[PDB]
Amino acid sequence: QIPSDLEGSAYIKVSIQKQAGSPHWQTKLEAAQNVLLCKEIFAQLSREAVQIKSQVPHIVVKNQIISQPFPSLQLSISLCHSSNDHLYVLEHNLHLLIREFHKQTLSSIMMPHPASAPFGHKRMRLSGPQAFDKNEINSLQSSEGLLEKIIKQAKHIFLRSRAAATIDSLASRIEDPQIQAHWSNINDVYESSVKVLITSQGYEQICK
Amino acid sequence: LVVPILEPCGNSECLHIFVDLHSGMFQLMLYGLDQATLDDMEKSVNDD
Amino acid sequence: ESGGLRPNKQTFNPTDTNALVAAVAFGKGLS
Amino acid sequence: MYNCLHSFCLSLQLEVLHSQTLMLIRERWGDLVQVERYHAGKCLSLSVWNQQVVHKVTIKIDENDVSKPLQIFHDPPLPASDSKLVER
Amino acid sequence: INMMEYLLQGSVLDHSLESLIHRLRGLCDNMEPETFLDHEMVFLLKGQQASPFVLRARRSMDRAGAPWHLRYLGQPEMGDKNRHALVRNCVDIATSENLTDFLMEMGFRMDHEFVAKGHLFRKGIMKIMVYKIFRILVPGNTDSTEALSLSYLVELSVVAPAGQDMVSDDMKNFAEQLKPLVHLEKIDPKR
Amino acid sequence: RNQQLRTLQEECDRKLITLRDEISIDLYELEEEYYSSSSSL
Amino acid sequence: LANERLRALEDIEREIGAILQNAGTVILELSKEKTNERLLDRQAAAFTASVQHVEAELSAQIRYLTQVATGQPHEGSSYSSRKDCQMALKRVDYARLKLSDVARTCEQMLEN
Amino acid sequence: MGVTCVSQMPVAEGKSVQQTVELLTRKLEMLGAEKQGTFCVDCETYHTKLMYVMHNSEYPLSCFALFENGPCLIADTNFDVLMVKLKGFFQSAKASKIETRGTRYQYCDFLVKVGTVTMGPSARGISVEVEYGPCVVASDCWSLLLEFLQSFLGSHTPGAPAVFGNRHDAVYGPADTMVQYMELFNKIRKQQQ
Repeated sequence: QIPSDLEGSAYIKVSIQKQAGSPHWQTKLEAAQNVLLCKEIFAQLSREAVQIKSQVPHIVVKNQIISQPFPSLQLSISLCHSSNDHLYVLEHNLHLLIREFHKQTLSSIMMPHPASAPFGHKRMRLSGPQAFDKNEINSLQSSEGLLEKIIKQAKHIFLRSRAAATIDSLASRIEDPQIQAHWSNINDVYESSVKVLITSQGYEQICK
Repeated sequence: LVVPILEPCGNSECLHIFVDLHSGMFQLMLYGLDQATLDDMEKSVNDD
Repeated sequence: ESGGLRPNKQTFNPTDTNALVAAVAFGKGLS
Repeated sequence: MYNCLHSFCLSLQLEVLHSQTLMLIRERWGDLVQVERYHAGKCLSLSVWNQQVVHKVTIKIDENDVSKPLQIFHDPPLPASDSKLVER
Repeated sequence: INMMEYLLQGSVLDHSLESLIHRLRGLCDNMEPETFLDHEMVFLLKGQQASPFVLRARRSMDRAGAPWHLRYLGQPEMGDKNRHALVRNCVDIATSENLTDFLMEMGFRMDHEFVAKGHLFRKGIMKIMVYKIFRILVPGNTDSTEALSLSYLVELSVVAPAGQDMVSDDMKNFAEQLKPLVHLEKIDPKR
Repeated sequence: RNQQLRTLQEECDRKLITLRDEISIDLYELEEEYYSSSSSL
Repeated sequence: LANERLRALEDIEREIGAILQNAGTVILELSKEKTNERLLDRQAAAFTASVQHVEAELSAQIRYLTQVATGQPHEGSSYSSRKDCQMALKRVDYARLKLSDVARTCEQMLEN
Repeated sequence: MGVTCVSQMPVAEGKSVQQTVELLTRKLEMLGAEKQGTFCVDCETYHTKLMYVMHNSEYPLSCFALFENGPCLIADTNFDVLMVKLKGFFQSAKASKIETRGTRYQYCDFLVKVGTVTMGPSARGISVEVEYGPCVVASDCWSLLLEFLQSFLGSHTPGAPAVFGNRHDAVYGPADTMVQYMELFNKIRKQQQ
């Protein structure tokens, strides 16, 4: 018997817009657990959007978070509860971040690393013992929100896309000297790198 | 409110003044401005 | 028939707990 | 019959709105919106844009709401005439 | 504020270690056991006061870069019979390795050394440790030790502020509910 | 169940990474091509 | 756990057997010519033995539960590993989808 | 652990200890160094051989107990709580509590702290510490700090720490910093006049 409000199927939808099997019971149980997890995710997101101060404030109407990470784009993070343009990367990152926040309590680190202690943040314990600095190796010691991190990631993605498109146009429009780009294999959620080269058409060797 | 500082300018480099729908205070967003001057200006604006 | 004193497997020894606590306190048979 | 049914359904709407407001205060908004005055079957006052970081929104039921569920009343400010926004 | 540690101590024979661990994992928070080896040395100061201050220093031999822990546990505050727990003042300080030299130069004289091998489980605030005391064979030889007795030692402990006591009530209830497999009771250190 | 699922996930990940690797090598070849194409609209 | 399965099987079997025995005995009781004299006594003995056996088995099986019984509902779950694996599988599916789409575009290119 | 140097610069003149601190703040503004918060150091003394405890704000949760030439234990703040409580077998010494309180100025990867060892209620003296966080190796920055002090402080630039005097490639450590603080406190006390 599924608990009330966990019925149907729910999936969080994150979009960027340039405008404005086996056992039956298993399916029901997994769908209800996913609905509960998405509800917790969106509750944390809305609470961080409302009660935390940040630049370019955001709007939450009923179940949709509309933000302007850049002055010329819109990020929409809306929970979709069916009750019977999607970037799956951002949804996966939201799920993994919520699961990491959940594992923080069951974290093996915070569990009395030595013996007969106080069971808390063994890294911070070693930093306090080894006399760590005010901000350096302390300051906030991890104190951010799901919304902040997600917005940073979205901004990085947009910037990457922008640079890519710009170089592509440069490659298609300007053809006289040359243009080249070799994107790196490993990237990050807040960083990336390319290798631009401007050679000539025939003299590749000397024109380096 | 996107108010420009200088007449010849693009989308950026203009004061974007937003209002928090939940709180009502004025929040200014300049691209390259330091955060201390930013919060000082925010307080001076929210005062009057 | 009838029934006797048969607890299913006794795993607790009170004299052993007393000895262990005393050793933790006074280091008995530990030096 | 119409008067009794109308009074009953409007009172039921009044707290269906009061329950929604308290649910929003509990989970998402969190003191960003407050309840100034709530009279069961008379009015419900919601305050937004608090003085910390005032305005009220009253859901009255008065005499006969012949025209509609008593048109809502924004009591303190009496917002200016914005043709598109005041209608919504 | 001062930290009071509630301790309930009971024993398990090795032939029931398996079953005990099973039940413990099943009821305790969803974690794997931590398998902790700790070497503890007791130092006493023969002060003018008849009572000698006793400080215990524990080093993990199973982990690297884990700070030595200095713990002071004073006299029992047990009074009322409606708690069934040893309430003692607890001060726990993580310390650097030079701690040994510091204490011996400060006057503290080493007493006894016992290594402890066992598993650590936590249920909420409660932490259950099932360990075996190996009386070190040769104080220098941490490598060689003598198992003090066949039975392992089960300790349930909650170290919280003195004002808090609901957690100690929870500890007593949890020990009582572990009674069918084994018995944990407050045993006075005296004799 | 945990051991089984973990192993499955890890195997999947290894495969994925190697793929990432193979796809990246193909991408490098294409980036060395398309960019060097004469064309010149 | 096959032990519990075997126990249950034996239980059901014995119960059915004893019921059938009782039926036969009462049918022979109403019988005008109870030819099964010694046979009837043997049946009674068998039924009694069966009931005793059932009782003993049941008591032992009940203790089995008490040895693992604790009242505590047990916290420890596999939710962590399960969720992680589900996420991983979904990610691999997404990767497969993208690969297929790129392959389709390449096929289109070749088709001209 | 970044190589550090601490010296006492005479407030001197008729310039008031506090006015000399103001002149030092003017010199730090001239460098272009900007304040990065505040730092407070306090010490507890125990007649017994000799026990000294120094704690510095820059390191928030550590308390350092140094036994003269003997080893320094860097421990959690609870250490202060514990020593105070046990007290019976601890020498009460006197009101030797020496503290240096001053502004922290950060110039491109160098943190300079100028403070007045105020003894008890009355200020007397001045301690300057230049810390280079990038430089973890002692001697390599004994030279760098002598050069930097000659550059700003100018005259009255010191001769560098005893650990600096010791020739090792060993990493410097907050321990030596506490040692310097200790020697500084000792110097004002003996200085008297």
